[PDB]
Amino acid sequence: LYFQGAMQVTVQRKEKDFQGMLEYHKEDEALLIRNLVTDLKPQMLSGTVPCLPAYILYMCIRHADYTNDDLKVHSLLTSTINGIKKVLKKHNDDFEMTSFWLSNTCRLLHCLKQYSGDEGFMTQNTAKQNEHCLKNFDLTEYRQVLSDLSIQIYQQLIKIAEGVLQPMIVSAMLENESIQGLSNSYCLEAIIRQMNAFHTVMCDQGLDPEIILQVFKQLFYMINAVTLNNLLLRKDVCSWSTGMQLRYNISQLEEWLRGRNLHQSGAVQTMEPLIQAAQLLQLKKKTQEDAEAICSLCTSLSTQQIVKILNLYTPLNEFEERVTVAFIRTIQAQLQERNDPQQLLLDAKHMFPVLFPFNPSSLTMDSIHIPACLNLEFLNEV
Amino acid sequence: EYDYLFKVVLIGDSGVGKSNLLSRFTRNEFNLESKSTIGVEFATRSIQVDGKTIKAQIWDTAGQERYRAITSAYYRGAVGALLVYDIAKHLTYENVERWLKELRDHADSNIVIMLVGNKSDLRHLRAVPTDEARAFAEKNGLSFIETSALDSTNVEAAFQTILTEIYRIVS
Ligand SMILES: Nc1nc2c(ncn2[C@@H]2O[C@H](COP(=O)(O)OP(=O)(O)O)[C@@H](O)[C@H]2O)c(=O)[nH]1
Ligand code: BEF
Ligand SMILES: [Mg+2]
Repeated sequence: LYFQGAMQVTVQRKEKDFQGMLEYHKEDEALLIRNLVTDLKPQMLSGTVPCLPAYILYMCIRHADYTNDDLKVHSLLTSTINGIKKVLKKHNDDFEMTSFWLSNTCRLLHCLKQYSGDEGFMTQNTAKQNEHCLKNFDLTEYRQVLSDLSIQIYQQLIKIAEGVLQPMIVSAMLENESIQGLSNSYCLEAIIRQMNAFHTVMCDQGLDPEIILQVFKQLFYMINAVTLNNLLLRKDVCSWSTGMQLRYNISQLEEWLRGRNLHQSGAVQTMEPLIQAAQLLQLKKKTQEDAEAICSLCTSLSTQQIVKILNLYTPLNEFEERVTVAFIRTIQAQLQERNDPQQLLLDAKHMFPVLFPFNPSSLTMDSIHIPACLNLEFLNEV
Repeated sequence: EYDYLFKVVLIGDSGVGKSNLLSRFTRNEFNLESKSTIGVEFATRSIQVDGKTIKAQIWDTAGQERYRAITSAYYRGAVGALLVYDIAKHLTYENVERWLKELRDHADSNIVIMLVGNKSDLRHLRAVPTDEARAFAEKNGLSFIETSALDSTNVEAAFQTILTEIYRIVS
């Protein structure tokens, strides 16, 4: 006695509300990577929550985890990471695109943590959020790959921003008298406008604020080194007048920081060498007392740097005098206990190691819906 | 942007509270552990006067001789000055004469000058009676106010008053 399956009996699916998952057919995967990564321009996403691409990706992963489909998990992620890399090799000079994928890569990482299933990443979840966690798969290894990617992307973001700022620094900081009583060019306003633009991009795209703070710490470090290094080569800018101008310039940068709530980034602190050089230029340089004041004050300048500036120092009125050899020797004797670097110039390309925060959010996957403009109609809600 | 830019110098002995008058005025901050000013330092703030935008460019200077700029010639172009002493230290007030003489040796003759007795919160420690400092101001053609960067009393008023008086002279 037999039974083929016959009202031909069929397995029907349970009808439930939006779980906040996103299923797709393996055959349609390149269209997905193509419309969600490769061909997605940051500006299409104006008017939605930041990092919707990362949430959407976690929602797809979630479903894949739920159907127990580890081929889908591996495929999707491996393919997404390659898509992003490919977009960044193509747009290797585009600050906006680079920051876009930094932001989204980081949020996708947060999602994989926040919904890992590890209770240590979940302390801040709501019950509803806790039920959007991965059930079957532990994706630790992919989290590691994503962390490596974000570092590579962050480095490309700094490279791009430094490339734009470089040709501006010396001219703006040293070759533009903008205040009274002291006697391709850029002004300081143009550096500040360029930094506004970077900042606005990073904000509009929901980059972690800890990352933003680090970006500007890093760029201020660059201004410090590039300006200081040029000054360590030139007599024509080592005068009290430049000292004051430079200090003023630095204070405008500092006020800019405060205005953007960036003052706790560490950026100010990275300028201490240039600030001390500016002060050194202004100070008296003749007596024993003068030399002691200089040695006490210039704790962030090496001996070689202090000596270079004193050697370069050039009065602008004949009514003032060049620093004497005896004065320099007095400085040299006083700075003996020091252990300074061998190289006169600062390394302007020095990179501070980035610390990426973990910032879980209160977005609920089951309230998230794809905007039609992404042309992902072939995705289906579960 | 702005319609007028007014360079204003802050001068007077070390410790009297110049840098804190400045931080209070420009961002409503006061710090008990203020570092001594080296050379000349700067902050700006814009205000409205007669419905016009006045950018105050404030030159904050060292009061300690070992921290001062080689030369006072930077006073040039200044339209205003605050000459600050500490009401709780008569010596800082005695030194106002010397600060004032130097200022007038290097500054333009239309400069507006305000004598400022700072730290008025230290009433229990007062060494300079108000009437004395006011008669000095009067006799020397200085305007006069007592301020406290600590509790903020008259700080806004000191700067608003000098900037407004400058606006009347130059507009
Ligand atoms: N009690 C009191 N202390 C003040 C006031 N203004 C400044 N100080 C303090 O006086 C000290 C020197 O202040 P600072 O602004 O650095 O003096 P500066 O050398 O004139 O610039 C610091 O410990 C202050 O916080 C004030 O109005 N009242
Ligand atoms: F800044 Be003060 F005059 F020490
Ligand atoms: Mg000061």
